[PDB]
This record gives sequence, C-alpha cells and structure tokens, in this order.
Amino acid sequence: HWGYGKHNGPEHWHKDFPIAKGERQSPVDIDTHTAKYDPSLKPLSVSYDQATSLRILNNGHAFNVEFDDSQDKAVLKGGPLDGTYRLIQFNFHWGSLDGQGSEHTVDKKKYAAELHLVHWNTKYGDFGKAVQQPDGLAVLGIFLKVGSAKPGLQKVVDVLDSIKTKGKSADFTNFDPRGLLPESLDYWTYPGSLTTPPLLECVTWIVLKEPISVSSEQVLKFRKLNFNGEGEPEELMVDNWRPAQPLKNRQIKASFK
Ligand SMILES: CC(=O)Nc1nnc(S(N)(=O)=O)s1
Ligand SMILES: [Zn+2]
Ligand SMILES: [Zn+2]
Repeated sequence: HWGYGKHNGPEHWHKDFPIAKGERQSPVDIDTHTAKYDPSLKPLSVSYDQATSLRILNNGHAFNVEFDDSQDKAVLKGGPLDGTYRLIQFNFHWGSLDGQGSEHTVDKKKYAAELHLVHWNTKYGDFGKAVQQPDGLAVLGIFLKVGSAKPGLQKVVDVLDSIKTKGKSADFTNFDPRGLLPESLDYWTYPGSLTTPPLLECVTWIVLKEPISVSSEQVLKFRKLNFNGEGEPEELMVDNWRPAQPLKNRQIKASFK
C-alpha cells in the first residue's frame, strides 16, 4: 500500500498510479518572480459561518476533519472559480522538523506544515463525480510557520490523542474553520491535482500568500500521531508531504502585485 516510507513513498507511486507523471501534478514550487499578476481575478469569497464539522479521523496518512456537505453551508466562490464549491474536509501535511512539512514551496522555501481546505463543485452532484472533472475541486492551501500559538487550532490539537492510530475517529462537532484563516486572502492559483493517490488532475489550487503562525508545542502534537494501526510497531506520522512536481508550462497567476 502507498505511503511515505523509503519503499512506498512518492517516488514509487507511479507504479500503481501512472498519472503521477502527468501534465498537471501538484504540488509545485511557486516562483514569485515568474508568477503573472492577473488583474481580472476576483477576490475570494469564503462563507464558512454555517459550517458543520462532524468527525476527525486518522486514515493512516494524515488526519482529516470532515464536514456535512449535504447543503451549501460552507462554500467557496469567487477568485478564479466559476460556480459554488462546497467544503467537505480539511487535512494537514507536516514534517519531522520545523524546516520542512509543506507540499507547495515559495521560491524553494519550505514551511513547517500545510493546511488544505477541500471543496467540490456543486454542479457535479457529489464528490465522487467531481474528482473526475478538470474543474471538480478547489483546494485552499494555507502555510503554517512556527511562532506564536494559533488559538483556533487548539481544539484540533487537544483531540489528537484520541485518534492516535490508523482507523481511529472521534466526533468533532462545532469546530469553526474561520479560526484557521490568515488575515489576508491574497493568493496564487494554478491548475493541478490531488497530492495523494489517486492523484487525479481535478484541482484548481488556491494558495494563500500569508502563512498562519502556530506554536512549537502545537506542531509537536501533530508529530505524535502514528501511521500504523493499534497493536502494530509504532511508526510516527511525520513527513507526509509530496515533493514539488514539474510545472510543465502551466502558468501560476497571482491576485496581487
Ligand atoms: C477524500 C479527499 O478529499 N481526498 C483527498 N486526497 N488528497 C487530498 S489533498 N492532500 O490534495 O488535499 S484531498
Ligand atoms: Zn490508505
Ligand atoms: Zn492535503
């Protein structure tokens, strides 16, 4: 089964998922001097006030917080998007050390972790259909750097102990995702893919310029999770990030100058 180890990591994925060597793979390195400022990009519209979180789960690769996506409660629109995109989940990627952990990089700079807020285009009916379309998903990427603590992330940090191993899940209601957003919504956007198998090329990536700060104690708790299931030899869940892929003549557009 795929993973992030020496024998089943990113460099091996192409054997089971040939699309890994595709034309629009993610993540990528964002070269800030080559990115094109596009004055026609509209501001992002994030409406998370009616968001309903359900559970938090350790899937053996990272941990996800899932939301009720049966209605337009938490949606993303505007920016480079056409139509309404419904929030379904958010997940993180982190490193074993503070100088690595993010998937996307900015001018080769790696951040301590990266948050992904996944949304699917409502015109497709369900998430399963959306992943088969070139404009099926919109993922909002937020960088995390170590500094002062992020109050809004603490609820997540505190519950990690209950979902320590692969397969564990816990009820996680009333979590407000607005507490994870940076102050500015300036962004870079480019057409890409999911960063984990099946690596489908169905994502419009929206990467925020401004990182959020989290404390050392907060990220330390992420590193306590396990890749393994209960009762198996312990493998700490760290470095669950995919390296930057070739841009291959796609253009990264910026909403700011
Ligand atoms: C069910 C679902 O959302 N799966 C995802 N797989 N990888 C994702 S990512 N890391 O690109 O956000 S989202
Ligand atoms: Zn799996
Ligand atoms: Zn992710």
